[PDB]
Amino acid sequence: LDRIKRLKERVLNTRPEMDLENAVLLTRGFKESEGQPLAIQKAYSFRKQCTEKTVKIWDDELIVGNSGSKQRGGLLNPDTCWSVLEDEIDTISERKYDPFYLTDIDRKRFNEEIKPYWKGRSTFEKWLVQIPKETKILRDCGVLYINRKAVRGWGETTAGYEMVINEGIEGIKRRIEETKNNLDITKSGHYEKLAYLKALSLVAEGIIILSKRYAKEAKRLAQLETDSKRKKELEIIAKTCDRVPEKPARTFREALQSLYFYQICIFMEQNAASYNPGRMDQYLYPYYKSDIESGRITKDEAQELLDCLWVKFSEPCLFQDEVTAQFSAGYPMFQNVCVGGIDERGMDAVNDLSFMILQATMDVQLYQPSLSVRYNMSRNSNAFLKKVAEVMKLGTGFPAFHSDEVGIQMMLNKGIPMREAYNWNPCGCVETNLAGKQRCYTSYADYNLGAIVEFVMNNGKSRKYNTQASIATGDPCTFETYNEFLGAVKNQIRYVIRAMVAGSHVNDDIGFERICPALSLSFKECISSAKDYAWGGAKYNIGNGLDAIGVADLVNSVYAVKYLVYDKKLISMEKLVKAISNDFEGYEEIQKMCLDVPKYGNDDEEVNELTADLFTFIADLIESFSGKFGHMTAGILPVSGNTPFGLEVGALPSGRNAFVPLADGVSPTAGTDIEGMGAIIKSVSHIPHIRFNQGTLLNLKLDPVFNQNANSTESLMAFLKSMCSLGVFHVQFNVIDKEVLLDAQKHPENYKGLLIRVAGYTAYFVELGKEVQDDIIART
Ligand SMILES: CN1C[C@@H](O)C[C@H]1C(=O)O
Repeated sequence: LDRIKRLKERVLNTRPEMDLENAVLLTRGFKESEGQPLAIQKAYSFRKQCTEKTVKIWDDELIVGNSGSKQRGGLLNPDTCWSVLEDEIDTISERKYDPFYLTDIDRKRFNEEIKPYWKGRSTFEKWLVQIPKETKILRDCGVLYINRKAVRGWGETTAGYEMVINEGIEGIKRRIEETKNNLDITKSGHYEKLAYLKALSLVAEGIIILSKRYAKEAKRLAQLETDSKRKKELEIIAKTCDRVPEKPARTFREALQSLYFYQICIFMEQNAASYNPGRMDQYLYPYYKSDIESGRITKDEAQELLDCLWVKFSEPCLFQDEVTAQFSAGYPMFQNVCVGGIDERGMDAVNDLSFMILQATMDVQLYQPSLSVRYNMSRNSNAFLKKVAEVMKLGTGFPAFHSDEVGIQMMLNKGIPMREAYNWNPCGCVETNLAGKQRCYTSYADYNLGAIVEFVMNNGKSRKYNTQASIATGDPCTFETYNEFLGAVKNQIRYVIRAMVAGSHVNDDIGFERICPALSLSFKECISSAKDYAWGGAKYNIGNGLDAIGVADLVNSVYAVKYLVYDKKLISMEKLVKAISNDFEGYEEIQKMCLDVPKYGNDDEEVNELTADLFTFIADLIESFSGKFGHMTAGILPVSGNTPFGLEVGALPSGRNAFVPLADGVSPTAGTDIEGMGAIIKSVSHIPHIRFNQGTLLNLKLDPVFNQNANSTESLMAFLKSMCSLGVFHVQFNVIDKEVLLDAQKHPENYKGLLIRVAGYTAYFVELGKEVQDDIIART
């Protein structure tokens, strides 16, 4: 009860503004270490950053740090995406989606030493000039969205946090000296491996530096402190910050500062989405246990710490251009923390600490510990399960729920063995990865299945921009049979993904040379290889993944043609084309028999079957292709692109008006699930989950009049078990009066800190663009 430090309303009354500080340090680091090998002049100016960076502790903190200079700041990395800002230099402040304030004077810095150095030298700039011909058109004609991962650094991986807590930069330096001593600059390949290893030495040094300046500030705050209490907490914030990364953790306090200290450095250098701290309930437990039975911490002192950490997680803002924001509104960092599941010996893995990590989200209720669960029905206690469901019906959006039994073989289906794959941890939205051991763009680019449907009915040409976007599959009125049809729908899938594999292959080669680290500092192999995450170095290198969006709309559109055209012969294609071309202006009798046909989600065998055929094909299709890091992977997750992808697709044989959102993930189109919620699951069980080893996403919008009877809890639980027992991968819930959302678009102000599940993550309703707000509204 007495943890009344919600005095971190500081974070809600804060405004997003660019933070071009670090961008200036980096500029200076580069200029003085020119001629160095790029990993050395990157890592030498990282030390510069944390040596000459703001250092600030805010008025009530027990855990400290911040990747920038401001709270809710937008971090520019000019080495990767400088020109994003030079473009929107005088709009970004007032843009509709995800805006940032660019102060009067930060903008002097930008075109005075940031812009005149970096002009023509960035990752993103190389991507704009090299994206392949066919890929580039499809991107333009609205068919897929590749530019996101050329502005946002690596991300989408859970780093080697457990080592930094357990060895500290002290013990990692030994690993560095071990493999440096085994090399010989006389010997063929060794200079590159020795030179990189130096960069790993600067960055270890830079973290050290930073963490001690932090304690230093905490002594300064002490020796001016009136409050007996808040003085004696400052002194322990220094006693910690002095040990923390340099040496191994020894207390609960000292683990959480190890962790988050490292967390912000990795986000310092690149700013990517989805740096997931991972199985936090598993490697912190030994510290929690021994501190309980010693007095150094009491359970309530624990959950205070956590609730602070959770407010620090809610602190930064993911930086993106004008448009990628539309495709992922809400500043989301996607920092996945997960509890529960299975042990290295196959036994339940859930301790007191799994519940208190669920607990701190019921308490703080900010958006940025992306909570998650690995529920192992045959291992995790019903007691665990209850606490999960109680969380959910806070309408919080949290936590996303994964069926542990599915997530394991997804990781086996990736080539990892059960000896290490039990540790899989949700990553970002719903992706999979593995702590310290997997490089992998778990979601390189999205592809618009709505556009495709619109392509086969239009024989390649784009309705809206009137160009020959895709290949010419022939016009739809010479398909004698249904298979002639399906044939052309596959051919159209095949043309798009090719282009994506080109683009992936191109940006792999850009990330290679030019986008190095010291995140890699926490991958054991990267150290003994003398080889970076970007280059190889990771234990298991996995091909990039390609997320599809428009599931509901493929199935419904294709089956609508099998029904009405090829064996119920009610409409000739001739006329269908006419109907959708015109948005059903005159033709609004057709739009009717379409939304009469079985829909994906009500669970009609004829549909579930086609749903299986298509996507086993889409899987075989991708695993065909290989880059330098293994064969490609796929998933189904939209983030928020289902809405703006919707705006480029015409009307479709599914009964969908033109320019509406596309479906979201593997959920149905809004207004087609007139059967149950238990038949929502069953229609989606036929999606082959373990073939899409990078994740699957389900959205469901519960009405809040449910938390009433004293079984809503007992009954939500049992439904979670249906999901798992059917072999479905993931489900997550909203629990909200429409009444509230509707008012909040009216008066955005008296609804601060109100949450919603968008897809994979959680945003503040008021801070999203109106389009996506409707999309979320219209869900049943
Ligand atoms: C679609 N991506 C998957 C999530 O990890 C990251 C998201 C994004 O960066 O926008």
